[PDB]
Amino acid sequence: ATAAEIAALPRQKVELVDPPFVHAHSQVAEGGPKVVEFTMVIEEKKIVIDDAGTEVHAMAFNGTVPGPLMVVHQDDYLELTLINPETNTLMHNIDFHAATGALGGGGLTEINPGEKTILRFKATKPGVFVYHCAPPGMVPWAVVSGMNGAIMVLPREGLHDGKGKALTYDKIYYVGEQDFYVPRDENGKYKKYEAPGDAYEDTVKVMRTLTPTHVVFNGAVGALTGDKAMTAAVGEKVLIVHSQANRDTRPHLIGGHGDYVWATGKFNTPPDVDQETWFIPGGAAGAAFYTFQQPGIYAYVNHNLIEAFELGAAAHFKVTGEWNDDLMTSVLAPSG
Amino acid sequence: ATAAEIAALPRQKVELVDPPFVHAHSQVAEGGPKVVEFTMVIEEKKIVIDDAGTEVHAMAFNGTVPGPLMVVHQDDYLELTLINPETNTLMHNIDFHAATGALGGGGLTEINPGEKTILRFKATKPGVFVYHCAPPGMVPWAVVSGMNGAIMVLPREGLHDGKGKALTYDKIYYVGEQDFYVPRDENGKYKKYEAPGDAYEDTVKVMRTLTPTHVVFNGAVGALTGDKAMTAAVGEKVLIVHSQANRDTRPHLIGGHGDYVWATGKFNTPPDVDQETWFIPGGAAGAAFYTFQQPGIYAYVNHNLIEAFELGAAAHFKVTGEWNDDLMTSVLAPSG
Amino acid sequence: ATAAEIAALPRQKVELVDPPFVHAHSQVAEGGPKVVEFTMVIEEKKIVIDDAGTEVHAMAFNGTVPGPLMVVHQDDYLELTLINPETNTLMHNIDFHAATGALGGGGLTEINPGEKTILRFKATKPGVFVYHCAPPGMVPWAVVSGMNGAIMVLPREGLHDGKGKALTYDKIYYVGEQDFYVPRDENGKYKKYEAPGDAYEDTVKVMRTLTPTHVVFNGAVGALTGDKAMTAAVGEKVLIVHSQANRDTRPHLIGGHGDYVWATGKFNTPPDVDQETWFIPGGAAGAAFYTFQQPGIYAYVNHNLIEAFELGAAAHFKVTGEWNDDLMTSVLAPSG
Ligand SMILES: [Cl-]
Ligand SMILES: [Cl-]
Ligand SMILES: [Cl-]
Ligand SMILES: [Cu+2]
Ligand SMILES: [Cu+2]
Ligand SMILES: [Cu+2]
Ligand SMILES: [Cu+2]
Ligand SMILES: [Cu+2]
Ligand SMILES: [Cu+2]
Repeated sequence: ATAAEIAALPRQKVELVDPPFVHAHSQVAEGGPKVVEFTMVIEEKKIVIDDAGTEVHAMAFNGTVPGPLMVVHQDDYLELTLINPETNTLMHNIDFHAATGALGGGGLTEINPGEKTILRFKATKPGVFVYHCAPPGMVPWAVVSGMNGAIMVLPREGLHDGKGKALTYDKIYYVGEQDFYVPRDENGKYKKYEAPGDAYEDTVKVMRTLTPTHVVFNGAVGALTGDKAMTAAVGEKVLIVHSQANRDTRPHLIGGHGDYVWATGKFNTPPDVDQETWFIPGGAAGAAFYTFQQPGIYAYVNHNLIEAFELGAAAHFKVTGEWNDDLMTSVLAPSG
Repeated sequence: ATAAEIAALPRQKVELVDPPFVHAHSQVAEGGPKVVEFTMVIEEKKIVIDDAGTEVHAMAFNGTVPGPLMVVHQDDYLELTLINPETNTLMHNIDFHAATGALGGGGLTEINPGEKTILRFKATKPGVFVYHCAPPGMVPWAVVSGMNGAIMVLPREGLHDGKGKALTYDKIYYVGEQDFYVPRDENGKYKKYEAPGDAYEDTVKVMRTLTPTHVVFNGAVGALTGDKAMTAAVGEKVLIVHSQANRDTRPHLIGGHGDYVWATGKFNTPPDVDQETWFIPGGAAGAAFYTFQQPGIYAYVNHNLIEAFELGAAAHFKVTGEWNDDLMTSVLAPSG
Repeated sequence: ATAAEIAALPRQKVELVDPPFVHAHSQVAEGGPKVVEFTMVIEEKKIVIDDAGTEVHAMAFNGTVPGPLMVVHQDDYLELTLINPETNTLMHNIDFHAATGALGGGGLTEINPGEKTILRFKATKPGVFVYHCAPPGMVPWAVVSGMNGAIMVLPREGLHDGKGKALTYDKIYYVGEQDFYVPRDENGKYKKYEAPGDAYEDTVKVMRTLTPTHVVFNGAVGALTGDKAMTAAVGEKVLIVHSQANRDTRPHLIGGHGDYVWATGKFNTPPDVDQETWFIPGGAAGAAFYTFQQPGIYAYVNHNLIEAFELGAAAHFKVTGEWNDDLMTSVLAPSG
């Protein structure tokens, strides 16, 4: 399309919401291509990641880890207004894995504190994709400080299974998984710092061990549990988008499955089916579609169980509805 | 199906056999849906995992690491009587990744020493699936102490390739891969403990490094070698089921291939073909089908070669038959 | 085929070229099945792998890390003359994952210094496959010392997408990724050794941590960046063959995608499409086809960003051509 043709397309301003929730959108595109507008303000802030009060100096898109999920449809244009407040101390930018050219946009969006930029790219490929800050010379540090999220580029006709039958979800959640590398002192205690740059050297040494001290969802151990457990009901169809910008993960819904899983996160690649545990390589997003059939509490984890239960990679789903004895029943309850 | 309909179904009691062998079964289902009955007694026991004599306090289903492979067909019911003898010291349960609800059955099977329980679930999805103990609060420790295995839910019409052609194996083996985390003393020598509880803290510290000290098949370095090597003949079709309940693995048959590999372990997901090395993420089972074409000794390994040859993840196949010089021939033997 | 028919096939000698470049070949097979002859001399040599003068005693097929890409077509035979000069100190051999029997050829090619051997095998399965040295008892050390490469067995009719449409590349590159494990003294300085054998004990200790000190492309940090960046032009179709003989990797083209990716490296397995980041397990090769659409400098990395930017797994592509503002444009450049 020409510059004139793009200029004539309708524009739609979207208001982002904090993960794991996802902003309002329509699965099947309502109309022709549009320029979908988003704005995100970058916030460098301290976040507490465990119950021991361990801190991380987060580099957060929109003030959250992960950054919010942006939803558009194939061949719409995504126009991001990115803002770096004068209150921040570092230059930041953004690389959309969904975009084509200039390092995903990173090369055209480098803004110092007190600056902003507007980047527009055509969402030519359908799927879920990671986005993350990538300042030259400081790439992994930015990413493992939490500056990453994902976007979903839906097919204009919504999702479909491998045979073309439509797959329509009732709810959608976005789980951003983060590997953190927190320095420790000689007594095995996590260190705290008064400035982001103060922890750089120490953090890089831990990063080089390729062994995270924490692996969490939505920025902290137990974040998506209790007041933040995700919800659903028996019979409801749920899409779970999961991203990991720097390290591999293997999601698993304990007590359920991934009925259809686009493990590579790309919708033109047929989804795997009846999955117990799927795999998403570091640097990517994936999506699983599941219809709940049993009520109760479910855990959703990275299935290296040490990472899930020792390091923090576990979330919960509270599901309502009637129990199905045909699917599962306790013939004899635990007894002598 | 109603309670009445299920109660009317025929029942078949199956006797389990120790891995890598698999109990007798039919690839194509004989008759309509059945309630297939299995019984397993849990044994907390000391096992030796290497030639030096390293000991692990194993938590073992049916007394073996991995637990035995249970085989049923899609839409049969798997009814497990699980027994935790009073001689044990910990509470145990079972999570079948093939099951739907109550954390895979984990929430309905918590039995203390001196108790038993009978769980029944409908095997609604075809494929190989991991099962493992998961006591709230000590999940990874239970699993990396060996309390995991797998089941196979065969399609009622047996296996087929991705295009509808029948794939009938002549024999099947179940390779359970286990990552162990054994504490060491200041000399770098593995420690031994009186009771399993004594090793908990030291073991959790090793687990947190995400670096196992041993990665083995059938519970110990070299377990599937020598007089315990697997066997086949030129022309024989073999299905190799492989599971890893906690950590990724990348199986490879040295000297062969994976002709058809359901890398995700799910039979409704078309298998990859002509594989050199496949990948099974932690928390899943996979299966590879191969027709041997050359005689001789083969090694079957996790292809991170350090894990295979330094940590223990290597098995052997002894294969009888005639050498095929068309497929391979030494034109010039090693010479000056 | 009869013995006479095999003997009657044409024999063709091919001159190899050093990675990342690939020797002359045709995508669609020219003529019928042939015995393609290659010769490689093994070189044990000290190489510097980083900007701090760190050394490794490389075990190098044809003198390079990785060894060169050999290209044949399905049902051709690959006949390799392998030479181990008397000036080397170790026994070497070769295991072609593309081959069937005798541990991929390793059991028939064990040559001591001063010996040579000629192995012939029929390339029955299409795809890119790893090859590597595998001396019994020292397999991982040989592989992680750089003695590995890959071959490509093209379908006789060239490559095709999942719908059968032809995929013809304009350029092809081979990126071999190597995990190195270099010993350090108590001060953290990498150690140097007089002879290869001298480093064995110390190196295996580093290998058991499963944590590489360096992860590089083409044998050294920065080998494929700067003036050694790979090249392309907007509109050009490029095939990127990538291998990792011992450890997992997750390739990503920063600013681009993998339009068609045979992630398992096998051409009879349909390629994934529109990939952001693909996954190649240790012990395998994969291939990605992409048509460049934007000019500029691109980075191609292992997307565990710590491995890419701290450990060395980052390459560059320098692409010429006209910028496409439809695909991407800076609506508002970075400004106050
Ligand atoms: Cl940053
Ligand atoms: Cl246990
Ligand atoms: Cl070697
Ligand atoms: Cu940033
Ligand atoms: Cu990236
Ligand atoms: Cu248990
Ligand atoms: Cu599990
Ligand atoms: Cu060698
Ligand atoms: Cu190999």
